[PDB]
Parts: sequence; structure tokens; C-alpha cells
Amino acid sequence: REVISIHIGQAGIQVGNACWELYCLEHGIQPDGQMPDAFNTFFSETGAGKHVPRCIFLDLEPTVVDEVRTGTYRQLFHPEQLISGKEDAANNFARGHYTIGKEIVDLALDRIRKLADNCTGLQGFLVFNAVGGGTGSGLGSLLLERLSVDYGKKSKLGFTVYPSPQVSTAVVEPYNSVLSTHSLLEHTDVAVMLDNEAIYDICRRSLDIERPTYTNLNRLIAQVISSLTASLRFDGALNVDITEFQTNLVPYPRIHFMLSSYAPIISAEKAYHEQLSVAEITNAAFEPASMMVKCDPRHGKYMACCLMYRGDVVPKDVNASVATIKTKRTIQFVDWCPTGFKCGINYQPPTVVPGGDLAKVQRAVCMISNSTAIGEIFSRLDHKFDLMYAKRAFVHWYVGEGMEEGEFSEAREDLAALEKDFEEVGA
Amino acid sequence: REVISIHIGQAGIQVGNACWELYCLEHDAFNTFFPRCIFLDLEPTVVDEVRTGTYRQLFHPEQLISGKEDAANNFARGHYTIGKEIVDLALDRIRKLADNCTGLQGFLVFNAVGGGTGSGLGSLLLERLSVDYGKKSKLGFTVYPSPQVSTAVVEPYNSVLSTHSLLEHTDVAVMLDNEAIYDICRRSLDIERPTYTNLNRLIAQVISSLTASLRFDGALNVDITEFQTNLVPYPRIHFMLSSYAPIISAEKAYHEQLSVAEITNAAFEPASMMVKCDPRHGKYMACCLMYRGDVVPKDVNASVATIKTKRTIQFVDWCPTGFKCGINYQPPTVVPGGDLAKVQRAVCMISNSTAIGEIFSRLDHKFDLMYAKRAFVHWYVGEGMEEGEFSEAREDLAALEKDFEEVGA
Amino acid sequence: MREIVHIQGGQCGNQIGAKFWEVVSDEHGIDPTGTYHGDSDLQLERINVYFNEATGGRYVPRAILMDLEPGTMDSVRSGPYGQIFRPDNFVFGQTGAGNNWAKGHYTEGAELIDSVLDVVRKEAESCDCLQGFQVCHSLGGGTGSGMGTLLISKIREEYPDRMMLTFSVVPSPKVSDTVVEPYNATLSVHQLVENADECMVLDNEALYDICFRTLKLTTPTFGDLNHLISAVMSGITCCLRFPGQLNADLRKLAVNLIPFPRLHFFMVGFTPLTSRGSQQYRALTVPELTQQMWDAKNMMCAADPRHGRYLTASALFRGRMSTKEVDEQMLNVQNKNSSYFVEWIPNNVKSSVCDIPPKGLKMSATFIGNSTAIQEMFKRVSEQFTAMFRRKAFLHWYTGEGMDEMEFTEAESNMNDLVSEYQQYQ
Amino acid sequence: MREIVHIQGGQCGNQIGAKFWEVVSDEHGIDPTGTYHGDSDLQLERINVYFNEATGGRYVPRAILMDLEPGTMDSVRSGPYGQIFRPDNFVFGQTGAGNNWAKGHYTEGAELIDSVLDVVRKEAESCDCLQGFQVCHSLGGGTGSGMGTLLISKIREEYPDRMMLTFSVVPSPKVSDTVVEPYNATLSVHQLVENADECMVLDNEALYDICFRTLKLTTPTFGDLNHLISAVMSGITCCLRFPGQLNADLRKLAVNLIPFPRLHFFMVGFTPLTSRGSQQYRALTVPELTQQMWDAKNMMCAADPRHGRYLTASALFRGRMSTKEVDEQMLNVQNKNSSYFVEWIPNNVKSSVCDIPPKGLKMSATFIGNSTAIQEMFKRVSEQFTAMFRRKAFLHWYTGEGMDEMEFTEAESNMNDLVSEYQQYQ
Amino acid sequence: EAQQNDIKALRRELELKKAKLNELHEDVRRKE
Ligand SMILES: Nc1nc2c(ncn2[C@@H]2O[C@H](COP(=O)(O)OP(=O)(O)OP(=O)(O)O)[C@@H](O)[C@H]2O)c(=O)[nH]1
Ligand SMILES: Nc1nc2c(ncn2[C@@H]2O[C@H](COP(=O)(O)OP(=O)(O)OP(=O)(O)O)[C@@H](O)[C@H]2O)c(=O)[nH]1
Ligand SMILES: Nc1nc2c(ncn2[C@@H]2O[C@H](COP(=O)(O)OP(=O)(O)O)[C@@H](O)[C@H]2O)c(=O)[nH]1
Ligand SMILES: Nc1nc2c(ncn2[C@@H]2O[C@H](COP(=O)(O)OP(=O)(O)O)[C@@H](O)[C@H]2O)c(=O)[nH]1
Ligand SMILES: [Mg+2]
Repeated sequence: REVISIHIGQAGIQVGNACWELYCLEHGIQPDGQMPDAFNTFFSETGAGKHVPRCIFLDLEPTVVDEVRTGTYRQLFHPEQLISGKEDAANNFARGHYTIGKEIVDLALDRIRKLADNCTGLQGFLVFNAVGGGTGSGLGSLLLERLSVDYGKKSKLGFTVYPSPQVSTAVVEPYNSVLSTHSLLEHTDVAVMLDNEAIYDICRRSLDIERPTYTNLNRLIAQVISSLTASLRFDGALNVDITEFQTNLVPYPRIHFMLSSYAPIISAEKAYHEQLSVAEITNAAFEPASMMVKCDPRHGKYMACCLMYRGDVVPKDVNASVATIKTKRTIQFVDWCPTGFKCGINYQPPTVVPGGDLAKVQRAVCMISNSTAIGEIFSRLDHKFDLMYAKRAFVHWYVGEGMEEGEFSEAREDLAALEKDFEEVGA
Repeated sequence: REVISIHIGQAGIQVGNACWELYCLEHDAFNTFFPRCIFLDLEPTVVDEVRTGTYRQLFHPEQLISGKEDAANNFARGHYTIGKEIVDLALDRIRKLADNCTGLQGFLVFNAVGGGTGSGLGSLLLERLSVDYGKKSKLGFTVYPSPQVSTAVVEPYNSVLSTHSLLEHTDVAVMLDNEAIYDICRRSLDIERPTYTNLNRLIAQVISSLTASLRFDGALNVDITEFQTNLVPYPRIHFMLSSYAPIISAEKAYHEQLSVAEITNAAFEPASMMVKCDPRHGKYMACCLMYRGDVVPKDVNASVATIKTKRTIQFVDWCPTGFKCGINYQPPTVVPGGDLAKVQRAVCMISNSTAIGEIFSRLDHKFDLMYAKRAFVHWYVGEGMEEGEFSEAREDLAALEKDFEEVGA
Repeated sequence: MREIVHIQGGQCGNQIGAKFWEVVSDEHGIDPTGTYHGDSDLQLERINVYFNEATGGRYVPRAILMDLEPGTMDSVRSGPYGQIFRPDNFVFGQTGAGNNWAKGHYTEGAELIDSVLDVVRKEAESCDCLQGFQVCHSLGGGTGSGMGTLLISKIREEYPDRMMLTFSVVPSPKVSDTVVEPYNATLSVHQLVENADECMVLDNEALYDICFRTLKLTTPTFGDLNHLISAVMSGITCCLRFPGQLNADLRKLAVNLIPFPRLHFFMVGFTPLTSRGSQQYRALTVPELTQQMWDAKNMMCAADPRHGRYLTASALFRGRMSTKEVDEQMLNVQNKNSSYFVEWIPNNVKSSVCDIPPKGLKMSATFIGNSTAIQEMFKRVSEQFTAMFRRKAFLHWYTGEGMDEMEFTEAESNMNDLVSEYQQYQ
Repeated sequence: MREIVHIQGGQCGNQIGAKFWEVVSDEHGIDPTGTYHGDSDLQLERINVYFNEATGGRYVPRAILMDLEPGTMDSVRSGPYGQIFRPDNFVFGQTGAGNNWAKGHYTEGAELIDSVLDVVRKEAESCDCLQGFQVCHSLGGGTGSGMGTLLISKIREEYPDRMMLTFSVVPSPKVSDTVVEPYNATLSVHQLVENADECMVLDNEALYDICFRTLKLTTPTFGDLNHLISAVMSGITCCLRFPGQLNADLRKLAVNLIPFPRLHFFMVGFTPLTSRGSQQYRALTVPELTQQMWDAKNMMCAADPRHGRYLTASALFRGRMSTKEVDEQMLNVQNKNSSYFVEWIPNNVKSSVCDIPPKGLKMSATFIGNSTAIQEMFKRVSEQFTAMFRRKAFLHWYTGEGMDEMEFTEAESNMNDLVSEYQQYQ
Repeated sequence: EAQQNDIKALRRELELKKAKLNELHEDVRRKE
């Protein structure tokens, strides 16, 4: 069994820099690539004692790629994997989807083919992108189009960064998010949202870090992915695979948008004075003070939830804890679904990396749920996208690249149709 | 068992200067080479660089033949005027090299057809070797001019006039371009500014990989007489595309996981051919795979199965068993200052197809355009030729084009 | 890979560019001789954008000096870092236009501009991937305005798909060096609105104001003004030369700040800029950079934005900073003073951070705001243009060279509809 | 092995040859006293191509000075590298022709040409494998043009298989020293088209123009012009004297650039040529050498090649370089500028690389383009020739010496049919 | 003197037209 991870854009490959850091520090591999069998899902073995990750970093701007070529992990990554363009899409979805995308995605495809050929029991792909940019949005959707026509039956775990409601860095990002979701809708099988303001609030309150940079954000994202692949990498008392989430969490082929959370995100000092058990982390995974997307599931209704458990966890209390959640009335599940949970326990605790701000915790929970509060975020995006589109601001850049007015209106009504779809399943 | 090597011209003996460096560095197994060589040229400048070089004492002084003055990119001059006085001395030595030998497998000739010495006296040497021995094999690894990358101007005249004798004299003819090799060094070896030295080093790798079966004991050995049957389905169709894998640098080699399955694939993509032609336009008539080093017969067997079941490339309708494998135990050696890293195993593929029918057709227009206006013809005619052999060499390549189109159907 | 060819025109362009090449070369650790003497390997990775290695550590700037009088050319080779320019890049006329836009655009331009074009072609094809061109000039003079603007038009019809920056100081009544300033400014702006991708408005009045209050200089010669302008130019293109947590290239800034193809006139400011008497009493955090950035008395134009409305704005930060702090400060200054921002565009501010500070400071910033208040300059200039042209003052020096009267009326109409069209989106 | 016998004629030939033997003697490391003093081994094994070992390490050049006035011989013997020739080789008449082609071709040559032939024969069979002869003369003067031309004809009668190089300067009306330039140049070309093997055309306009524009010399005396011409001649026969990755002798270049037997007039250029003030502001790469090579303002003839098409072209490179860059550069200029090249000939560029640079440089190049723009000068000459000959100006100075009217008509006929065949092949 | 100006203008126009022609030829080659 193998899974390969592709990274597109500035935010994508930065996230990868934290993930592969965490991976080698977990499996005891130095950054040069040699040990001083469970690593087979992510690293292929040269046979000379060197381990190479199954990943391809690609983007349109060579700046963020070439610090990676000269960091500590210069020798871990195979050179061909770290694809790099010559000029940026520059926060322009059309420029990444038709002008510059059309030259770079074909090189990525004939690369990713031999990664899959080296694999035997490929479980799927998992993609990392931020929709606010042009690279991660434009050629990301283009790459997903060509991936669906190539494989189809294989899972494509989309861990996307949506633009925050209020905290934003770009100004044309409403255009980019709407047009990108229009294709991310019918290509990604399972798409997980990761906002930025929510992670900002977690590091401010939980980690009690008052001055966080992007490093800490990417660090905890890797922690969630590690908690999600431990079931694939290691044996537990009750394991799930990546094909399990395809069935157990998305009731309709167009409702695939999950709210992620993780617990406990605790600094080095609270852990010393605080107690860890299964019941309280089962609680802490549901409160909105620990969610990764600025929305409130208290406003929505749950379809189905998923629960990753790591460390010294027995199965009797995960059942008792999820029972206590159902008997509470702050959160309610959809009428059509009497049972709304998918639980899982694995033996290996989360390892720590030196230099990170995550404590060594005895046990942890990674929750991945599906709800209807996600419908409020998409609607919130439509108000400010439609706000500017009527007066045709910033449209001239995209239409000058080779697009027209047609795709704005047709993409707009498609995501508008999705709004009505979410409201009718909730009833 | 021994095989002797002849080197003609500026390109021939520079290729040999790298090839013999590899042979001495690689080495009873030596008996097939230890040298049994002859350098010969009309310009003394490159031969006398060997005479004063590091390998002064290695070569017997007589071996290094050298004329008085160059043919100067003139096939007629190097075939009729100046060849006539040096070719007799050369072949009347090669004879006593063969009398030194007892179990001669064959001769192997190195020449570039663009020049006058490599082309003109190449064919002249070949004609007296064919009438003297006949049966003994003569492998000719020639260097044809590239379509778009080019150094001379009259080379179409030379290439056509040389080919007319390369058909019915050599037994097994391997094409090699310069643009294709330049692309190989740029793509795989990532050398953005290559010179002739790097080209000659990896040409020697191909030669060594096809004679290692005679020199060293493998799981499945293959002699020079074996290529004679297994790859030429017709007496006048012997022109072979070449390829090699893994052509790889020193750092990338350790990072990648070289194995038998993927290098059998990599030796089949047109991104790794030694001749600038696309075999997607053609159909493979036969393939030959030399495996060196750490090879068990199973994975080579499994690899040819996957190639046959793919549909990106096709075979002729005639050959269900369109392959010839060969396995040798000793891994390929490396040269200090060389760019190829040490590998447990390597593959040198020699195929035969109809893609070669494109290069001749491409060649025809360039020769045709110049000949119609009688450009440069006065140089060759005053040398001793006539308009007869220009037109008749032209129609010989026309026949070859129809021949490939007929057999490919 | 991403590359900027630099073009300096007229006397104003030559001094601005001279102090500019000293600042960049000192950032990359290249001494006046032109040889590398730095220490960090990071300084070598991104010298292809502005320089070419010649031989033995010799780095030559990718710049072209263009003027009409040799006084400026000799003043450039005399000063330090004067021996680094390639002498062939001193493309150069001999006669002189002399504050006559018609002489700068029709008579002397017609025989010098083929030469400057040929140098630019060699400089553009010498490199691989153009990011854009960078032109520094004035709008009052003749050899900078008319010739430089013709160069802009010629280049834009040659390479239409590449960006182009032009930094132009504009005349104002309080700093009135020549007499025909409006006749030059109005015709120059007419060509800039139809050719340049984006312009960065400057003026000498605001620069004098900055040197009085913020710098508290005793004797602000032109060296200090050129020093401020150079710091701005280095600050905006720092993203291409150094890596950072959030990189923002020139094209990324252009599409993020220009909502409509005719609205491309920006006002620029730079921080920190403090006097030596108060530089000791200061702190270096993100809020102190912002509230000195967004101050109206720090803009480098005499167009107070609170007399208008902000369309979009941008900040380019340099130094090891926390991106959360960057975004929350932009959020605070946009929520409090919500009236000063445009209403049908939320989150009007584009932000970026780079991880290499300039030498001598620990943390710096650079502000680029596209407000609508820039129309104060257009009305302020057009009335002086009208006041002479209603009565045909100074006209014959323009008329007798090839220009006719409908050129002035067309130029008046385009400037007048431009300030009208800024007012409508306001 | 391969042997080059040198023959110099007239004032122009003697002074050009003097500078030539200065630079060759320095290349082979021979002192002004005639003894070897070089450092590298490479400089010894190929001095027989230009020298003869006499006794005690005395290497004397294989040259023949030839003129009719003693001023040039004494000036040669006076200066350095003047005491290295054999005094028997200073074959020398006494009366002098003086810009009268008839004197140098029928009257005064009749008593000198016997002695030169005696010396050149004894000097030819002294070596084993002759490669060819190398002549340096003019086409405006009398004892250079007329006697040198007659010597060319007699030599081609005796040795019809051996090669022949002629570096000849032609007169142009912008630099017109004598009055009878057309009368001489027209008759001289009539003999050159049938006797020489190839002629590398030179002129003083391009030489003076080159030292003005590119070299930027202040006072370009004949020493510098003769220095440039000598550098060309060393570049054309560097392949024999030094080993390289691809060799190209005299015959090799001749067959690749002459597509028809009467089309053997070349244009020459040398690179790199840079001012002393800018020598350190540049790289030394193959693309830089190619940009300076294919510049039309760099030929050493006053005939713009962009006024016609190239039939063929040749580039001899010297230095440690990659052959791929050589072929890619030649292919690039062959595709982008497709109209300036002939169509029914692909590959109009022959290239070659030698491994030994000239002394003091890292990498050099020599260009020999056989273009069809050379026909302008023949028309540029024939129009002057007809202007005189329509009205028998100066004609009696030649008529009373042996030439009849049919000789001048024949010279016009050969000139006119030649310019038609260049026009035909364009 | 007039005809001389005509010569130096026609050649420059001819030169510009030849350069444009080369560009078109180059584009055809790349596009094919
Ligand atoms: N969570 C998280 N988001 C990031 C990080 N870095 C950048 N981003 C987000 O990425 C968005 C913009 O896209 P980028 O990835 O930076 O740029 P891009 O997607 O490659 O698009 P271009 O700028 O055109 O190349 C911003 O809105 C940020 O929120 C990071 O380290 N962590
Ligand atoms: N691969 C390779 N090809 C070479 C080398 N040297 C020359 N060539 C090829 O040889 C062709 C011309 O012939 P040369 O070998 O150079 O000269 P020649 O064959 O001896 O003929 P002459 O010049 O008359 O002596 C060119 O097209 C080159 O491609 C070399 O070192 N390696
Ligand atoms: N900032 C700055 N402005 C200058 C400098 N020198 C001249 N100027 C401006 O140039 C304007 C006059 O333009 P001028 O130099 O004559 O332009 P030119 O003749 O076209 O080159 C004046 O308004 C000055 O403010 C300088 O060194 N720095
Ligand atoms: N390059 C160069 N040209 C010269 C030199 N001396 C004379 N000439 C040219 O030769 C032409 C006159 O030739 P001349 O010396 O009278 O030839 P001669 O009388 O036959 O020896 C003039 O046009 C000069 O430009 C010289 O030393 N160098
Ligand atoms: Mg040769």
C-alpha cells in the first residue's frame, strides 16, 4: 500500500517542508536519507540504504523551491521531483489555468506517472493547495481535471486552504475561490478545508503563541496528516484506510467538504499540570474553539463524523465517550442518519520534532466531520464575490488572458446551485 | 578469441582515443584486445597528439599510421587521389595483425561519413577488406550528420557517396548522430555545455557493452556472429538505432533506484536514442538487449513481456519473438574524470526498425537541392569523379526508401 | 530568470539612478571596483536580475543612461560606483532639447531614439526571461519627458506582454523650476495613460517636506532626495531578489492594485524614515511601521488621500516578521477608517513579507496606495495649462517644430476625461 | 610537414609583412636575434611551417620581400625583427614603377621577375610537402599590384596544384590616394579572377572605420591597421600550427566556401575587438564572439553584407570551448535571419575549433563570408573606370607602355560579367 | 543630392521590411 503527496504553490510546498520534516523525525531517518518496513507507504528504498520520499513539489515561481534545494534536506528529495517554473501566475486564476498552466502541468503528469508505476498497491493521491493564489487555484484545478481522466477510481485527498472571511492578503481572491471551487466540486473525492484565521486563533489561545509565523501553522497541519496516516503506516486496535472516508462520510457525490480539528494542541506547560484521557479529548475535538475552519457547526447539522485516536487508547472508552456526545443536545445529527460516527484507534503516539512548539502528549484525537455549517462559508464568499463582479472590477485581467464573461456567470450559478443543494439536504 | 579495431579520421581516432582508454582501465580475458588496433588519417596533427601523449609507450610506433596531407572534407580526394597511396600500407599491415590472430571474430571500424578521410578512404578500406576476407564480420559504427546541427557544408555530398558503399560492405551498421548525443548529455547528464570528449566517452560505453560477452563469462553469452542473424532480416537492411541506460550523473544515480524493469523501459523511449529519429513513426523489426552486471534472467524476461503488451510502440506483423537478450556478469567500469556514475547494471539496446527510413528521406532533399544547381560539384569532378556517380548514388538511396516502405508494410 | 532592465533619462533620471546603483550594489556586497567581496552565499543567488558577470568577479549593472548634455554623463563617471557602468551603455546625444517637449519628442528624439532602442534590444536579448523594464525620469524637463515618453511608446509596441515601471516626479506650482511645466506635464501624461502599465507618482514638494519634518536634515541637497527615491525602488523589487514567507512580484502587485486599465497612478511612501535625533528613542514593531506608513504626511506626493477615497493599497514588508501581525494591522487600519476606503471592494490591501532587511535597519516597509485623490494633481496642472493656452502663450516654440493646435486640444480632452473618470469611480 | 612560403610585394606588402612576422615570431617564441626562447613545448614542433633551422638554432623566416624602391627595404632592415631575414631574400629592383601598372607589369617587372622566381623556387623545394604560397599586396599601386599580379600568374603556371592565398587591399573612392586607382584595380582584378585560388578582400575605409568606432583609437597610423590585418592572417593558418578538436586547413576552407570556381572573393573579420577602457567590462563567451562576428559593421571591407545575401560563411575559433555552443550559435543565426542567406544551400556556415589562443587572449575568432554584396564595389569601381575611359584620361601613360585599347575593354568585360554572376546567384 | 536621400530612404525601408519578413519566417518554423 502506498500514497503519494503532491504540493502546488507557495503554500503547498511550504506545508510539505513541514510534513517530510515530521516524517523522517518519526521514522528515525536523518535528513541525508539513510537509517543510522512501515516507511514503505511514503519512502521508496534505493536498495543502497537510501530512502526517497514519494512527493513532487511544483509551482510557477522558483524562489520557494530553491531554498528547499539548499536547506538541510538537499539530499532527501530526488532532484526531478522538485519541479519549478520560470514566472508566476500572480494571483490570477486564468493565468494559471490557461496561459502558464498549459506548459507546466504536462511535465508534472509524466512525472507523477512513474511515481505511481513504482508503487504497487496505490491507495490514492493527496493534494495540498491554497485556493487564494493563482498557481494552487489555476493549475491545481487543471491538474485535478487531468488526474480524474487518468485514474478516476483512486482517492484524491484535497487538503485545501480557503481564504479567511476577514483576514486576507490578496484582493482578487474572491474571484479565484469561486472559479476554483467550480472544478474542485466535481473532481476531488474528499476535500478538507483549512482556513487561516482558525489556525491563527489556535496558536494564539491554545499554544499561547502571541507572535506566530507560517512555520507553526504548517507544523500542526503536518500533525493532522500524521494522525491520519498512522492508521495506514502502523497497526492499531481498530484501523481504517483512506478508502474508508470515501464511503463513510459523504452522503451525496457533491457534498464532500469536511471540517477538521485536532486535540490536544497544548503547550509545554499545560501538559505538566493537566490530565490526558480519552473522554476529555473526545470532548475537546468537538468544541468550536478547536476547529480549523471559521464556521460554527452549532449552526449546522451533522451528517457523519470521523474520529482518529492515537496513543495509549483502549476501545471501551472511545465508545463510552462518543455515547456521551450523542446524548448531549448542543449538537444534533440529520434525521436520515440514526448513527453518525466513524471511530478509529491506533497504537502509535504522535512523535515530536525538536524546534516545534507541540508538547509530547500521551494521547491525541484527530476529528474529521461533515456538517452544514460549511454551507454558510460558501454563501459568505458569494456575497463579496458578487459584490464586485457586477461593476466588472478586475475582470479585464482574466478576460485579457483569454477568458470571457461567460465562465463567470456559469461558474457563479453552479456554486449558487450548490447553495440550494446544501439547504435541501439539511431539511 | 580476439577482435581488432580500425579507426579512421579525425572523428575515428578521437573516438578510439577514448575507447582504448576504457579498455586498458577495464583490464586471459584481455586476450581479445591485448593493442590490436590501427589509427590512420591523412592529417598528421591528431595522430601525433597520441604519439606524444600519455600513451606514448602503449602503442607500438608503426601502428599509428599517418599520411602527409589532408583530404579536406572531400570524398573524391580521400577516395581517388590521396587514398590510393596510404590505403595499401594500412591494409598490408592489418593482414599481419590477422595473421597474429588465430580465432578472429571480426574487425570493427570507426568513421564519420561527413569528412573526406572518414568517408572516402573508409569505403576504400572496406572494399579491399571485403574482397580479402569476405566471411569475417566488420562492424561499422559510423557517425552520420545531424539534420539541424551541422559543422560542414558539403557533407550531404559526402554522406550519400559514402552510404552507397556502406550498404554492401559492412555487416552491421550502427547510426550515431551528434544532436541526439548532445540532447542525451543535456537531458540526462544535465551537461549544458558539452564538447567532443564527453560524446566519445559514452560511445565507448556502447562498444564495451557489446564485446563484454566475449571477454567475460555471463549467464547468456552472445558473440558477434549472433547479431549477424538475430537483427538483420534482409541482406541489405542493417542499420541500427542505439540506446543506453542508465545514462545518469553521479548524484542522481544514488537517489534513483536503478532496476531491470525501468531501464528496459528507459532504453525504449525516443528520449534516449543515439540517433535523431522518432521510432514512433516506425515499427520495430527486431530488438537486442545487452545486460551487464547484476542481472537474473527472470526480470529481463518479465521486462520484455511488458514492452510487448504496451501499445505506445508497435512491432512488425512478422515477429512475435522480436527480441534477442544477452546477460553478462561483470558490471560496467568507470573512468576518473568521466561523468557516468558506477552502476550495478546497465543496458545497451540495439534495435532495427523503419524510423531509419526517415533520416534517408530527410537527407535526400538537402543533397537534391545542392546537386540540382551543381553546387560544389566542380571540386569533386576535378578530383577524379564525374556526374555519373552523383546521380547513381542518388538513385541508390531512392531504392532504399522504397525498400524500407515495402518491408514495413 | 526574472529580469529587470533599467533605463535612466535626462538629468533627473541620471542622479536618481546613480544613487540607486550604489544602494543595490552595496546590498549585494559589490565594491566600487565591481568585484564581489561579500560574505553570505544568499547575496549571489539573485544577481542575475540586475547584473551580468563579466570576468573575475566583475559585475556590471544592467542599466542604460540616456540624455542630451554631457555634463550629466561626466558627473556620473566621476562619482563613486561610476566605474561600474559599461561605457557603451552611455547612449547619448549632443545638442540638447532644453525644457521643450516638442524638441524632446519630435526633433532630437527622431535621431537618438533608434540608438537607445538598439542598446535596449541588446540588453533585453542578453538575458532570458524579462520581468519588465524600469524607467526613471521627470515630467517637467524636455530630454526626460518627451524623449523618455517616446521611448516608452516605442518599447510598449515592441514587447507588449511585459510589465513596465516608470517613476516620474511631476511639477507643482510651489516647486516651479521651469516656466512651461504644464505644457510638458499635460502632453506627457496623455501618453503615459495610454502606454505605461503602471506609474508611480512622485514630486519634489513632498520630498522637501519629508526632509524637513521626518529627516530633520539641515542641508537637504539632491543627494538625500535621490536617497529616498532609491530606497523605494529597492524596496518594491526586493521580492524578486530575496526569498520570504510571502513573496509578491511586480506582476502580482499590478493585477492586485489596478482595477481598471486607466487607473494606474500610485502614490508611494517608505518607512522607517527618522531623524538621527529620534532614531534612538524608537521601537521596531509592526504597529509602529504601519502608523508611520499610513500617515498622510509621509506620502511622496502632494495629493492628500483623505481628500479622496482609496481603491486599493499595498505594503511590502522586509525583515523577519510574523505574518499574523502583518495581516491584523492591515485589518485594523481598514476597519477603523472605513470611510477612506472604497466600499464595493472588501480587503483593499495587498500585503507581503520578505526576509532580508536593508543594511542599517532591522525591519522596514514600503507602501504603495492607489487612491483616487491623485486627481488633485490633474486638475492642479490642467488649470495652469488652460491659463496659458487660452491666450496662446509660449505656443510658437511648440507649434514651429511640427505640432499643431489639435494636439493640445486632444491632450486637454484626455487629461480632462481622465480626472472626470477618476471622479466617477470616486 | 605542410609548408607556407611567404611572398610580399610593394610598399604595402612589405610593411604589412613586417608586422606579420613580428606577431608570428612572438607566437613561436623566437627572439629578434633568431634563437628559440619560448616556454611551452607546443611552440617547437610546428615552426617548420614558417621557419628554417639554419645553424646554431638560427630560425630564419621563409619569406621573400619584393619591391622597386629602397626606402621600404631600409625601413624593414632598420626596425626590430628586421635582422631575422636572410639578406639574399631581399630581391630588389632599382628604378621604381610609381603607381603605373604598366611599369610594374610589362617594363620593370621584366627584369625583376626572373630573380624573384629564382629565390622562390630554391625556397620552395627546400621544404618537403608544400601547402601553398601566401601573398600580401595592394591593387592601387604599381609595383605591388602589377609585379605581384604577374608573379601570381607565373607561380600558378609552375605549381598548378598547390594552394594560393592573396591578402589584397582594394581602393575605394572615400579613401582615394592615387588618381589612377580605377585603371589599376580593374586590370588587377582581371588577373586575380583567373590566377588566385582565393582572395581575402580588404580596404582602408573599413579599417579606419573599425579603429574609430570599435577600437576607439585616436591616431590610427598604418601600424595599427597592419596589426589588424596580421591578426587575420595568423587566424587563418592557426589550424596547421596547433592541434585542435576540429582541424580545417587551407584546402578545407576553400572547398566549403567556394561553390563556383570564379566566386572566390571573401570578406574578413576578426574578434574580439574592444577598446582598452572597456576590456574588463565584458565576458569572454562564444555568444559574445558571435555577436561581434556577424555584425555588418565589422567586416574589413567597405561592403555591407546586408546589402546582399551570404552564399557561405566560415568561423575559425581558437580556445578551450564546447563544440555544441559553436554549432548552436551558427544554427541560431541561420534561422532567425533567414532572408539574408541563400535558400538552395542549407548549412551556409562551416566551423572549426583550435586549442591554442593567440598570445594575450583567451578565445578569438575569424570570419570569412563569401557574400553577394561584394559586387557593389565592382560596380563602384567600374563606374569610375568608365568615367575615365570614355574620354581617355591618363590613358597614354599606359598606352605608350604596351597596353592597347582591347586590354581595357577586356578588363571592363571581365568586371561586368563577374558582377552579373554575383547578381545571378543572389 | 535629392536622389541620394531617396537612396538612403529606400534602403532603410527595404531593411525594415526584410527584418519583418525574417520574423514571419521564424514564426512559421516554430509553429510547424
Ligand atoms: N496555512 C497557510 N497558508 C499559507 C501559507 N503560506 C501562504 N499561505 C496562503 O496562500 C495564499 C496565497 O497563495 P500562495 O500559496 O502564497 O501563492 P500561490 O498559491 O502559489 O499563488 P501565486 O502567488 O500566484 O504563486 C495566502 O492567502 C495565504 O493564506 C502557509 O504557510 N500556511
Ligand atoms: N562524436 C564525435 N564526432 C566527431 C569528432 N570529431 C569530428 N567529428 C565529426 O566528424 C565530422 C567531420 O569529419 P572529421 O572527423 O572531423 O574529419 P575527417 O573525417 O578526418 O575528414 P578530414 O577533415 O578531411 O580530415 C563532423 O561532422 C563531426 O561531427 C569527435 O571527436 N567525436
Ligand atoms: N529628486 C531629484 N529631482 C531632480 C534632481 N535634479 C533635477 N531634479 C528635478 O528635475 C526637474 C527639472 O527637470 P530637468 O532636470 O531639467 O529634466 P531634463 O532636462 O529633461 O533632464 C526639477 O523640477 C527638479 O525637481 C535630483 O537630483 N533629484
Ligand atoms: N594598410 C596599409 N596600407 C597601405 C600601407 N602603405 C600603403 N598602403 C595603401 O597602398 C595604396 C598605395 O599603394 P602603394 O604603396 O603605392 O603600392 P606600390 O607602389 O605598388 O608598392 C594606398 O591606397 C595606401 O592606402 C600600409 O603600410 N598599410
Ligand atoms: Mg579530418
